Amino acid sequence: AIYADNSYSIGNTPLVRLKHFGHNGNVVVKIEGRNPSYSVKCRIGANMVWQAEKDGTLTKGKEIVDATSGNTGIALAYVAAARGYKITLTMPETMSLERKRLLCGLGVNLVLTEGAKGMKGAIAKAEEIVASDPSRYVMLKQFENPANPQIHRETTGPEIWKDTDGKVDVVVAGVGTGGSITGISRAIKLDFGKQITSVAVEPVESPVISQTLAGEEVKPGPHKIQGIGAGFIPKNLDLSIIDRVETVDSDTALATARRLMAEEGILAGISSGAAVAAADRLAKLPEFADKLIVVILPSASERYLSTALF
Amino acid sequence: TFEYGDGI
Ligand SMILES: CC(=O)OC[C@H](N)C(=O)O
Repeated sequence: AIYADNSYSIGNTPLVRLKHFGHNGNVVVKIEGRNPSYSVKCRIGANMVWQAEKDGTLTKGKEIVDATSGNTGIALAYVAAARGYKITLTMPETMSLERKRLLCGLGVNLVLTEGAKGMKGAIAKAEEIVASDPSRYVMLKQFENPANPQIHRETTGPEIWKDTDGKVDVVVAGVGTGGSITGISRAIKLDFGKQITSVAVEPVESPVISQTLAGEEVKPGPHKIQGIGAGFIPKNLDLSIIDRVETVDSDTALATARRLMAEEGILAGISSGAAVAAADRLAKLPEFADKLIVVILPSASERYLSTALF
Repeated sequence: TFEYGDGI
């Protein structure tokens, strides 16, 4: 029916079967680009705000603060605009320029800094702005806020289960906050009770999850895969439900996104390319040859025109 | 490029 505001219109994204990846259509993709602010972050942008409202921590007159740098900022921005909250977002410069472009149009207070142009400086600045009548600023903290995986457990997961009629065997998802794969895996494994394979994807340039799990030296690095590879283990990543970790490189991720466009007619982002690459690698193993693989496509390629995608 | 929480 009719939604009270845009934040209520989150989710219910479609599953599309791939024809040039996997083995006879065992790879299907969930296109999260079909969201109110056109990324997966719309869900947590809505639910974090809702939960902060229900906890009383978010009230009229209080300002929203977070670091994000990516799609979470856009989601929080549209939700704040829709539900009447002033919002300040912290980020140096500047990747990507469309990220930087939308936020100003959505009327968020962009505070621009530069440690070495980094999230260290951004988060520090966020903490500082919070430290100024802290009863006026509220930090939602997407990396540890339980509402983040909660919304994925309540919507995304059940949507996957519903649309696959409980046939989903594998879920492949890149990890940024970890919320997506955490919530989804919790929903399908615990609430529905099916023992699927949860597959986390990370850049091979910064495989901190693989390194941690293997008990090797954790060495984060630079990469071109927007949205994932935070370079640390976020609190919203539930390692306990992670069955498998796949690493993908920036070049292959990019090429895979381009392939989604040109061959599948799917306008997918870089991290979407990475997720699809990992999922394809799994799909062409006999072990998963006859299993249904569901792959999360977080964002849309139009948010990457300024990047190396084009 | 991206590292400690950038672009998320
Ligand atoms: C340079 C710095 O502070 O590290 C943080 C990193 N560049 C980031 O924004 O993820």
